[PDB]
Amino acid sequence: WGGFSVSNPTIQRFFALHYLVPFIIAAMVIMHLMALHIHGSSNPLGITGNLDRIP
Amino acid sequence: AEVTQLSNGIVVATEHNPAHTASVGVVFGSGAANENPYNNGVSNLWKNIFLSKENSAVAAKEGLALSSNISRDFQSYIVSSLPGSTDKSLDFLNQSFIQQKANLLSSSNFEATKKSVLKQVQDFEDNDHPNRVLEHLHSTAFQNTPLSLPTRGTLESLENLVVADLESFANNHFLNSNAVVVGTGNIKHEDLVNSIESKNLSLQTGTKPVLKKKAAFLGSEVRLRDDTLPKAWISLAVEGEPVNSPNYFVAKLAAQIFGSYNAFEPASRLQGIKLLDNIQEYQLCDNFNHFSLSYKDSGLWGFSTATRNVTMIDDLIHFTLKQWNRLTISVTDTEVERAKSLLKLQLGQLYESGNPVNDANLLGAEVLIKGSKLSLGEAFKKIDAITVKDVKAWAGKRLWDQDIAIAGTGQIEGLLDYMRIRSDMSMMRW
Ligand code: HEM
Repeated sequence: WGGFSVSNPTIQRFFALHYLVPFIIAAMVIMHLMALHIHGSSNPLGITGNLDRIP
Repeated sequence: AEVTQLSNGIVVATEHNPAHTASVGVVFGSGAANENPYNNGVSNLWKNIFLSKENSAVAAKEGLALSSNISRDFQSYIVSSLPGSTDKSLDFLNQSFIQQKANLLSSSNFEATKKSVLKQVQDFEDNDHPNRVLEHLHSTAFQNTPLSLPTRGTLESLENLVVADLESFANNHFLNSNAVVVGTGNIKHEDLVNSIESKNLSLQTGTKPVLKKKAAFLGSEVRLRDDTLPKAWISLAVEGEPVNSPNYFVAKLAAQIFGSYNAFEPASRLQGIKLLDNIQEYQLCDNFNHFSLSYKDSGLWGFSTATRNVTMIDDLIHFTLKQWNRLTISVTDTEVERAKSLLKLQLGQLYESGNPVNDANLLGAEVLIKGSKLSLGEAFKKIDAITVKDVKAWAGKRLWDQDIAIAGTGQIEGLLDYMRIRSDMSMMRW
């Protein structure tokens, strides 16, 4: 809170934090796509996709 | 350099030059393009009994040599003599195509020949991957249409073929109005045409063949993936030119611009071909060769290639098709000029080899379609007259944003989808 209750300190730091975290989410999305890339997508049959890929 | 063709009751065509031997043969205006899906391989079978041990020994006693060739538009049966025996070749032709054309089809001869074209066509499919691929190219490019039938026939139409199928075909296509008798070597026109008008007897004159439905190009692909083969072999083409197209020579020249290549021949790596700068850096292939195949109704313009670089097939295809894009937009004077000179050289080496059996096949096929042969010197006049503007107008019609046909076998996992290949038939512009 930065004090006794939810007040000015609170809302000013919550804006600053609201601006920051979207960029951390962006970095986590890149890490998400990195792990996706080494194994590729799955498919609705649940079996290997290796025998028939298209770009 | 001669072209003497005159029609008596039959049509007789000759081209004589003092060489050594003489070749005589009949060339019929019907080939594998005239067969069905179901009697496919009947012409190849005809060829193979004509060269059977029985018929071939009867010719070798007389000192005669036998040769035959099955194509798409036509078909040829040829005997080579030693040039004074130009009469004893015509004896063997008629003793076969009137007398023995009921004795060649004996039960034991047919079964031993059918067994030999079966081991023959099977061996082809098992091992000859470049021609196998090129044959399947015609198959998909011209599907459900006369040009799609392979010349050797298929294993399944072959093993179900009987003596009556040979007969029915021979009775519909080995006619007089579908024939030309051809003589090459050194023998005169009047030396042969008199030995022909010596004996009369027409045999089935007045009978026409059977008409059909016209050949058409369909953009498509057949992919014969086989991961156990050590290479990938691919062929790729657009609809090219029929013989007796105005652009017959423009097409052939365009193919010479990109030419053919062999990575292991030092000289080949040095040719004046811009594509070679791209493909040699990572060695994108062992070989390629461009072609302009022309038939009666249609043709194929494209290239074939073989490669062990199985993870970069997409760069092979991409660089090759970017080069072809250039023909519409940026091909240079000196590329055209280089192609003229090399087209002449190769067209020369074809039309004037020291082998009359090739001369007969080239003469025969030509006169069957246009009723005459264009002389080598007449071709050079046409070749020299081609401008950059001609090639561009041709490519803009045949190459630019046009459908393609693809075939391949071996390790072709890296050959991308159709639409990716097809998108490269042009470029983005403002
Ligand atoms: C901002 C959030 C996210 C982004 C931009 C994102 C993006 C992607 C992309 C582009 C794919 C491939 C295409 C697809 O399958 O839809 C993917 C796959 C996948 N994602 Fe996400 N993702 C996000 C959040 C999540 C969350 C919240 C979960 C699970 C708790 C998740 C689980 C997965 C899984 C398991 C796959 C693989 C699916 C498969 O191939 O069967 N993702 N994601």
